[PDB]
Amino acid sequence: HMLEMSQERPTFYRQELNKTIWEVPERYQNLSPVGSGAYGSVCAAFDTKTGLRVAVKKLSRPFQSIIHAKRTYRELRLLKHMKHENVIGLLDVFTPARSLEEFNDVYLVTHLMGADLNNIVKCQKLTDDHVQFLIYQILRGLKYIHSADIIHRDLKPSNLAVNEDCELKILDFGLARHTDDEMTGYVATRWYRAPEIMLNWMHYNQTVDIWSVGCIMAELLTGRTLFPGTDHIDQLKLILRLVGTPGAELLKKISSESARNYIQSLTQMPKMNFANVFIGANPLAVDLLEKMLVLDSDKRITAAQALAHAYFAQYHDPDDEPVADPYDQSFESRDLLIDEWKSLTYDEVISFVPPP
Ligand SMILES: Cc1ccc(C(=O)NC2CC2)cc1-c1ccc2nc(NCCN3CCOCC3)ncc2c1
Repeated sequence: HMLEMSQERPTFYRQELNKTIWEVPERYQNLSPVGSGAYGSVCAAFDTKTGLRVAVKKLSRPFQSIIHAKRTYRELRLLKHMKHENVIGLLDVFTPARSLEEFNDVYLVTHLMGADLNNIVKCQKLTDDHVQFLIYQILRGLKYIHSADIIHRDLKPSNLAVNEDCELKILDFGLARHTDDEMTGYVATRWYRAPEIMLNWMHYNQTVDIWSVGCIMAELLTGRTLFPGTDHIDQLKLILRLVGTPGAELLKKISSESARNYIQSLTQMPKMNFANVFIGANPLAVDLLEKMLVLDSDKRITAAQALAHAYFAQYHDPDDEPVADPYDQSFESRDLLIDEWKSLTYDEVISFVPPP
Protein backbone atom coordinates (compact mmCIF):
# COMPACT_ATOMS: atom_id res chain seq x y z
CA HIS A 1 0.00 0.00 0.00
CA MET A 2 2.81 2.44 0.98
CA LEU A 3 2.52 5.62 3.09
CA GLU A 4 4.68 8.71 3.66
CA MET A 5 5.83 8.47 7.27
CA SER A 6 7.85 11.73 7.29
CA GLN A 7 7.52 14.76 5.01
CA GLU A 8 10.77 16.67 4.43
CA ARG A 9 10.82 20.42 5.00
CA PRO A 10 12.35 22.27 2.01
CA THR A 11 15.15 24.68 2.84
CA PHE A 12 14.08 28.32 2.61
CA TYR A 13 16.16 31.50 2.20
CA ARG A 14 15.47 35.20 2.78
CA GLN A 15 15.92 38.29 0.65
CA GLU A 16 14.39 41.75 0.78
CA LEU A 17 12.04 42.61 -2.04
CA ASN A 18 9.43 45.38 -2.21
CA LYS A 19 10.66 46.74 1.14
CA THR A 20 9.42 43.44 2.64
CA ILE A 21 11.21 40.21 3.65
CA TRP A 22 10.55 37.19 1.44
CA GLU A 23 11.40 33.77 2.82
CA VAL A 24 10.74 31.11 0.16
CA PRO A 25 11.89 27.53 -0.66
CA GLU A 26 15.17 27.34 -2.60
CA ARG A 27 13.32 25.94 -5.64
CA TYR A 28 12.04 29.39 -6.46
CA GLN A 29 14.69 31.57 -8.06
CA ASN A 30 15.09 35.00 -9.69
CA LEU A 31 12.30 36.69 -7.75
CA SER A 32 11.30 40.00 -9.25
CA PRO A 33 8.49 42.32 -8.03
CA VAL A 34 5.63 42.66 -10.50
CA GLY A 35 3.02 44.36 -8.35
CA SER A 36 1.40 45.13 -5.01
CA GLY A 37 -1.95 46.02 -3.45
CA ALA A 38 -3.65 46.08 -0.05
CA TYR A 39 -3.95 42.27 -0.06
CA GLY A 40 -0.26 41.47 -0.57
CA SER A 41 2.64 41.77 -2.99
CA VAL A 42 3.43 39.69 -6.06
CA CYS A 43 6.70 38.41 -7.54
CA ALA A 44 7.46 36.63 -10.79
CA ALA A 45 10.02 33.84 -10.31
CA PHE A 46 11.41 30.73 -11.91
CA ASP A 47 10.49 27.36 -10.39
CA THR A 48 13.58 25.19 -10.96
CA LYS A 49 11.67 22.19 -9.63
CA THR A 50 9.12 22.35 -12.54
CA GLY A 51 10.91 24.56 -15.06
CA LEU A 52 7.82 26.80 -15.04
CA ARG A 53 7.77 30.60 -14.76
CA VAL A 54 5.56 31.21 -11.73
CA ALA A 55 3.78 34.02 -9.94
CA VAL A 56 4.15 34.17 -6.14
CA LYS A 57 1.90 36.20 -3.88
CA LYS A 58 2.89 36.99 -0.33
CA LEU A 59 -0.17 38.02 1.62
CA SER A 60 0.49 41.02 3.87
CA ARG A 61 -0.55 40.66 7.54
CA PRO A 62 -3.01 37.82 6.73
CA PHE A 63 -4.24 37.45 10.35
CA GLN A 64 -4.41 41.05 11.54
CA SER A 65 -8.17 41.03 12.06
CA ILE A 66 -11.18 38.79 11.70
CA ILE A 67 -12.08 40.32 8.31
CA HIS A 68 -8.53 39.72 6.97
CA ALA A 69 -8.13 36.36 8.64
CA LYS A 70 -11.32 34.96 7.12
CA ARG A 71 -10.45 36.33 3.66
CA THR A 72 -6.99 34.70 3.87
CA TYR A 73 -8.75 31.39 4.45
CA ARG A 74 -11.27 32.11 1.71
CA GLU A 75 -8.57 32.71 -0.86
CA LEU A 76 -6.66 29.55 -0.02
CA ARG A 77 -9.87 27.51 -0.34
CA LEU A 78 -10.79 29.11 -3.68
CA LEU A 79 -7.35 28.44 -5.17
CA LYS A 80 -7.27 24.89 -3.84
CA HIS A 81 -10.60 24.15 -5.52
CA MET A 82 -10.03 25.45 -9.02
CA LYS A 83 -8.40 23.06 -11.46
CA HIS A 84 -9.23 24.26 -14.97
CA GLU A 85 -7.14 25.69 -17.86
CA ASN A 86 -8.76 29.13 -18.02
CA VAL A 87 -8.92 29.67 -14.26
CA ILE A 88 -5.94 30.65 -12.14
CA GLY A 89 -5.07 27.62 -9.97
CA LEU A 90 -2.78 26.78 -7.06
CA LEU A 91 0.63 25.36 -8.04
CA ASP A 92 1.99 25.56 -4.47
CA VAL A 93 1.33 27.32 -1.14
CA PHE A 94 3.92 27.53 1.62
CA THR A 95 4.77 29.24 4.90
CA PRO A 96 8.19 29.60 6.44
CA ALA A 97 6.76 29.05 9.93
CA ARG A 98 7.68 25.68 11.51
CA SER A 99 4.50 25.33 13.60
CA LEU A 100 1.09 26.93 14.23
CA GLU A 101 2.60 29.07 17.00
CA GLU A 102 5.19 30.65 14.68
CA PHE A 103 2.78 30.85 11.71
CA ASN A 104 2.46 34.38 10.31
CA ASP A 105 2.98 34.33 6.56
CA VAL A 106 1.31 32.67 3.61
CA TYR A 107 2.72 32.55 0.09
CA LEU A 108 0.51 31.39 -2.84
CA VAL A 109 2.29 30.13 -5.98
CA THR A 110 0.47 30.22 -9.31
CA HIS A 111 1.18 30.20 -13.05
CA LEU A 112 2.62 33.37 -14.55
CA MET A 113 0.98 35.16 -17.49
CA GLY A 114 2.61 37.72 -19.74
CA ALA A 115 -0.05 40.37 -19.19
CA ASP A 116 -3.60 41.31 -18.31
CA LEU A 117 -6.26 42.21 -20.88
CA ASN A 118 -5.62 45.96 -20.45
CA ASN A 119 -2.04 45.92 -21.71
CA ILE A 120 -2.88 43.79 -24.75
CA VAL A 121 -5.62 46.10 -26.14
CA LYS A 122 -3.26 49.11 -25.96
CA CYS A 123 -0.64 47.19 -27.95
CA GLN A 124 -2.78 46.44 -31.00
CA LYS A 125 -6.16 45.85 -32.61
CA LEU A 126 -7.44 42.31 -32.39
CA THR A 127 -8.99 40.35 -35.26
CA ASP A 128 -12.54 39.01 -35.06
CA ASP A 129 -10.83 35.67 -34.54
CA HIS A 130 -8.83 37.02 -31.59
CA VAL A 131 -12.01 38.24 -29.90
CA GLN A 132 -13.56 34.82 -30.50
CA PHE A 133 -10.74 32.87 -28.87
CA LEU A 134 -10.36 35.42 -26.04
CA ILE A 135 -14.04 35.61 -25.13
CA TYR A 136 -14.46 31.86 -25.76
CA GLN A 137 -12.03 31.03 -22.92
CA ILE A 138 -13.54 33.53 -20.50
CA LEU A 139 -16.82 31.61 -20.99
CA ARG A 140 -15.15 28.21 -20.59
CA GLY A 141 -13.67 29.50 -17.36
CA LEU A 142 -16.92 30.98 -16.07
CA LYS A 143 -18.81 27.82 -16.98
CA TYR A 144 -16.40 25.94 -14.71
CA ILE A 145 -16.37 28.55 -11.92
CA HIS A 146 -20.13 28.85 -11.97
CA SER A 147 -20.67 25.09 -11.89
CA ALA A 148 -18.94 25.05 -8.51
CA ASP A 149 -21.56 27.64 -7.49
CA ILE A 150 -19.09 30.50 -7.30
CA ILE A 151 -19.71 33.98 -8.68
CA HIS A 152 -16.84 36.28 -9.70
CA ARG A 153 -18.75 39.55 -8.99
CA ASP A 154 -15.99 41.73 -10.39
CA LEU A 155 -14.88 40.47 -13.80
CA LYS A 156 -12.98 43.17 -15.69
CA PRO A 157 -9.90 43.32 -18.01
CA SER A 158 -7.42 43.72 -15.20
CA ASN A 159 -8.59 40.27 -13.89
CA LEU A 160 -8.10 38.49 -17.18
CA ALA A 161 -4.51 37.38 -17.77
CA VAL A 162 -3.27 36.29 -21.19
CA ASN A 163 0.06 35.65 -22.83
CA GLU A 164 1.95 35.51 -26.13
CA ASP A 165 -0.20 32.72 -27.66
CA CYS A 166 -3.49 34.38 -26.66
CA GLU A 167 -4.21 31.97 -23.81
CA LEU A 168 -6.28 33.30 -20.92
CA LYS A 169 -6.87 32.61 -17.23
CA ILE A 170 -9.34 34.28 -14.82
CA LEU A 171 -8.05 35.87 -11.58
CA ASP A 172 -9.54 37.14 -8.32
CA PHE A 173 -12.89 35.39 -8.38
CA GLY A 174 -15.22 35.08 -5.41
CA LEU A 175 -13.36 37.68 -3.36
CA ALA A 176 -15.81 40.63 -3.52
CA ARG A 177 -13.90 42.89 -1.05
CA HIS A 178 -14.02 46.55 -2.12
CA THR A 179 -14.67 49.79 -0.23
CA ASP A 180 -17.24 52.07 -1.88
CA ASP A 181 -14.78 54.97 -2.33
CA GLU A 182 -12.65 53.17 -4.90
CA MET A 183 -15.78 52.50 -6.98
CA THR A 184 -16.80 56.18 -6.98
CA GLY A 185 -16.09 58.62 -9.80
CA TYR A 186 -14.59 58.15 -13.27
CA VAL A 187 -12.97 54.80 -12.45
CA ALA A 188 -12.67 51.73 -14.67
CA THR A 189 -13.34 49.49 -11.67
CA ARG A 190 -17.07 50.15 -11.86
CA TRP A 191 -17.44 50.09 -15.68
CA TYR A 192 -17.89 46.35 -16.20
CA ARG A 193 -20.39 45.36 -13.51
CA ALA A 194 -24.04 44.60 -13.83
CA PRO A 195 -26.44 47.37 -12.82
CA GLU A 196 -28.30 45.07 -10.40
CA ILE A 197 -25.21 44.46 -8.29
CA MET A 198 -24.01 48.07 -8.68
CA LEU A 199 -27.10 49.76 -7.31
CA ASN A 200 -27.95 46.81 -5.03
CA TRP A 201 -31.29 45.81 -6.51
CA MET A 202 -32.76 42.35 -6.17
CA HIS A 203 -30.37 39.55 -5.42
CA TYR A 204 -27.99 38.64 -8.20
CA ASN A 205 -27.07 35.36 -9.80
CA GLN A 206 -24.18 34.03 -11.87
CA THR A 207 -25.38 36.21 -14.72
CA VAL A 208 -23.80 39.32 -13.16
CA ASP A 209 -20.61 37.79 -14.58
CA ILE A 210 -22.16 37.31 -18.02
CA TRP A 211 -22.97 41.04 -18.14
CA SER A 212 -19.29 41.82 -17.51
CA VAL A 213 -18.23 39.52 -20.30
CA GLY A 214 -20.61 41.50 -22.46
CA CYS A 215 -18.92 44.79 -21.66
CA ILE A 216 -15.50 43.33 -22.32
CA MET A 217 -16.32 41.78 -25.69
CA ALA A 218 -17.98 45.00 -26.76
CA GLU A 219 -14.76 46.78 -25.91
CA LEU A 220 -12.48 44.30 -27.68
CA LEU A 221 -14.63 44.74 -30.82
CA THR A 222 -15.19 48.52 -30.82
CA GLY A 223 -11.88 49.45 -29.18
CA ARG A 224 -13.70 51.72 -26.70
CA THR A 225 -15.21 51.39 -23.26
CA LEU A 226 -18.92 50.78 -23.66
CA PHE A 227 -20.18 52.37 -20.44
CA PRO A 228 -17.44 54.71 -19.14
CA GLY A 229 -19.55 56.53 -16.54
CA THR A 230 -18.47 59.20 -14.07
CA ASP A 231 -20.34 57.78 -11.06
CA HIS A 232 -22.94 55.15 -10.17
CA ILE A 233 -25.85 57.20 -11.53
CA ASP A 234 -24.19 58.46 -14.75
CA GLN A 235 -23.09 54.84 -15.25
CA LEU A 236 -26.64 53.52 -14.91
CA LYS A 237 -27.93 56.12 -17.39
CA LEU A 238 -25.35 55.21 -20.09
CA ILE A 239 -26.49 51.57 -19.74
CA LEU A 240 -30.19 52.40 -19.90
CA ARG A 241 -29.77 54.51 -23.02
CA LEU A 242 -28.55 51.38 -24.86
CA VAL A 243 -30.61 48.58 -23.34
CA GLY A 244 -33.70 50.64 -22.44
CA THR A 245 -35.36 51.36 -19.07
CA PRO A 246 -36.71 48.57 -16.84
CA GLY A 247 -40.10 47.12 -17.55
CA ALA A 248 -42.92 46.26 -15.14
CA GLU A 249 -41.79 42.61 -15.11
CA LEU A 250 -38.17 43.19 -14.03
CA LEU A 251 -39.19 46.20 -11.96
CA LYS A 252 -41.33 44.08 -9.61
CA LYS A 253 -38.50 41.55 -9.28
CA ILE A 254 -36.26 44.31 -7.83
CA SER A 255 -36.22 43.48 -4.09
CA SER A 256 -34.80 46.82 -2.91
CA GLU A 257 -37.52 49.48 -2.22
CA SER A 258 -35.47 52.70 -2.55
CA ALA A 259 -33.85 51.35 -5.73
CA ARG A 260 -37.17 50.19 -7.25
CA ASN A 261 -38.50 53.62 -6.27
CA TYR A 262 -35.71 55.52 -8.08
CA ILE A 263 -35.85 53.47 -11.31
CA GLN A 264 -39.55 54.30 -11.71
CA SER A 265 -38.86 58.04 -11.66
CA LEU A 266 -36.48 57.74 -14.61
CA THR A 267 -37.81 58.97 -17.93
CA GLN A 268 -38.41 55.88 -20.08
CA MET A 269 -36.63 54.97 -23.35
CA PRO A 270 -36.44 52.01 -25.82
CA LYS A 271 -33.58 49.59 -26.50
CA MET A 272 -31.16 51.00 -29.10
CA ASN A 273 -30.27 49.08 -32.24
CA PHE A 274 -27.12 47.06 -31.39
CA ALA A 275 -25.97 46.93 -35.05
CA ASN A 276 -25.62 50.72 -34.96
CA VAL A 277 -23.40 50.80 -31.86
CA PHE A 278 -21.00 47.84 -32.30
CA ILE A 279 -20.45 48.52 -35.97
CA GLY A 280 -18.12 46.56 -38.20
CA ALA A 281 -18.69 43.63 -35.89
CA ASN A 282 -19.21 40.05 -36.94
CA PRO A 283 -23.03 39.90 -37.09
CA LEU A 284 -23.00 36.73 -34.98
CA ALA A 285 -21.17 38.71 -32.30
CA VAL A 286 -23.83 41.41 -32.32
CA ASP A 287 -26.38 38.65 -31.66
CA LEU A 288 -24.41 37.21 -28.75
CA LEU A 289 -24.12 40.73 -27.26
CA GLU A 290 -27.87 41.26 -27.39
CA LYS A 291 -28.18 38.11 -25.28
CA MET A 292 -25.49 39.20 -22.81
CA LEU A 293 -26.67 42.82 -22.44
CA VAL A 294 -30.17 42.47 -21.00
CA LEU A 295 -31.18 44.26 -17.80
CA ASP A 296 -33.09 41.37 -16.28
CA SER A 297 -30.70 38.74 -14.87
CA ASP A 298 -33.37 36.04 -15.17
CA LYS A 299 -33.27 36.49 -18.98
CA ARG A 300 -29.50 36.87 -19.52
CA ILE A 301 -27.65 34.11 -21.36
CA THR A 302 -25.58 31.70 -19.25
CA ALA A 303 -21.97 30.65 -19.83
CA ALA A 304 -22.91 27.11 -21.00
CA GLN A 305 -25.68 28.37 -23.31
CA ALA A 306 -23.22 30.96 -24.77
CA LEU A 307 -20.56 28.36 -25.60
CA ALA A 308 -23.22 26.85 -27.86
CA HIS A 309 -23.65 30.14 -29.72
CA ALA A 310 -22.76 30.18 -33.43
CA TYR A 311 -20.07 32.86 -32.82
CA PHE A 312 -17.85 30.36 -30.99
CA ALA A 313 -18.41 27.67 -33.63
CA GLN A 314 -14.68 27.33 -34.43
CA TYR A 315 -13.79 26.79 -30.75
CA HIS A 316 -16.82 25.13 -29.14
CA ASP A 317 -16.12 21.56 -28.10
CA PRO A 318 -18.66 20.17 -25.61
CA ASP A 319 -16.51 17.15 -24.96
CA ASP A 320 -13.89 19.56 -23.62
CA GLU A 321 -15.69 22.26 -21.62
CA PRO A 322 -15.32 20.71 -18.10
CA VAL A 323 -17.32 21.47 -14.98
CA ALA A 324 -16.07 21.56 -11.39
CA ASP A 325 -17.06 19.61 -8.28
CA PRO A 326 -19.24 21.59 -5.91
CA TYR A 327 -17.33 24.00 -3.65
CA ASP A 328 -18.05 23.48 0.06
CA GLN A 329 -18.54 26.96 1.42
CA SER A 330 -20.22 26.30 4.76
CA PHE A 331 -17.28 27.98 6.51
CA GLU A 332 -18.59 31.16 4.92
CA SER A 333 -21.47 31.29 7.37
CA ARG A 334 -19.29 31.13 10.47
CA ASP A 335 -18.08 33.69 12.99
CA LEU A 336 -14.75 32.59 14.38
CA LEU A 337 -11.86 34.34 16.10
CA ILE A 338 -8.65 35.33 14.39
CA ASP A 339 -6.86 32.33 15.85
CA GLU A 340 -9.58 29.93 14.69
CA TRP A 341 -9.46 31.27 11.07
CA LYS A 342 -5.67 31.19 11.29
CA SER A 343 -5.64 27.59 12.59
CA LEU A 344 -7.97 26.47 9.77
CA THR A 345 -5.75 28.26 7.29
CA TYR A 346 -2.66 26.64 8.78
CA ASP A 347 -4.28 23.24 8.32
CA GLU A 348 -5.07 23.95 4.69
CA VAL A 349 -1.38 24.75 4.06
CA ILE A 350 0.34 21.73 5.59
CA SER A 351 -2.25 19.56 3.85
CA PHE A 352 -1.66 20.88 0.36
CA VAL A 353 -0.57 18.31 -2.22
CA PRO A 354 1.35 19.67 -5.27
CA PRO A 355 -0.20 19.03 -8.66
CA PRO A 356 1.24 16.23 -10.87
C1 LIG B 1 -0.04 34.60 -7.18
C2 LIG B 1 -1.48 34.77 -7.30
C3 LIG B 1 -2.23 34.20 -6.19
C4 LIG B 1 -3.68 34.28 -6.09
C5 LIG B 1 -4.37 34.97 -7.16
C6 LIG B 1 -5.89 35.01 -7.14
O1 LIG B 1 -6.51 35.35 -8.14
N1 LIG B 1 -6.56 34.67 -6.04
C7 LIG B 1 -7.97 34.66 -6.07
C8 LIG B 1 -8.63 33.74 -6.97
C9 LIG B 1 -8.70 33.51 -5.54
C10 LIG B 1 -3.60 35.54 -8.26
C11 LIG B 1 -2.16 35.47 -8.38
C12 LIG B 1 -1.50 36.20 -9.44
C13 LIG B 1 -1.33 37.63 -9.21
C14 LIG B 1 -0.76 38.49 -10.24
C15 LIG B 1 -0.30 38.02 -11.55
N2 LIG B 1 0.21 38.88 -12.55
C16 LIG B 1 0.60 38.40 -13.83
N3 LIG B 1 1.02 39.36 -14.79
C17 LIG B 1 2.33 39.89 -14.72
C18 LIG B 1 2.75 40.66 -15.88
N4 LIG B 1 2.54 42.05 -15.71
C19 LIG B 1 1.27 42.57 -16.06
C20 LIG B 1 1.09 43.88 -15.44
O2 LIG B 1 2.24 44.59 -15.55
C21 LIG B 1 3.43 44.16 -15.09
C22 LIG B 1 3.72 42.83 -15.63
N5 LIG B 1 0.47 37.01 -14.08
C23 LIG B 1 -0.03 36.13 -13.10
C24 LIG B 1 -0.46 36.57 -11.78
C25 LIG B 1 -1.04 35.72 -10.74
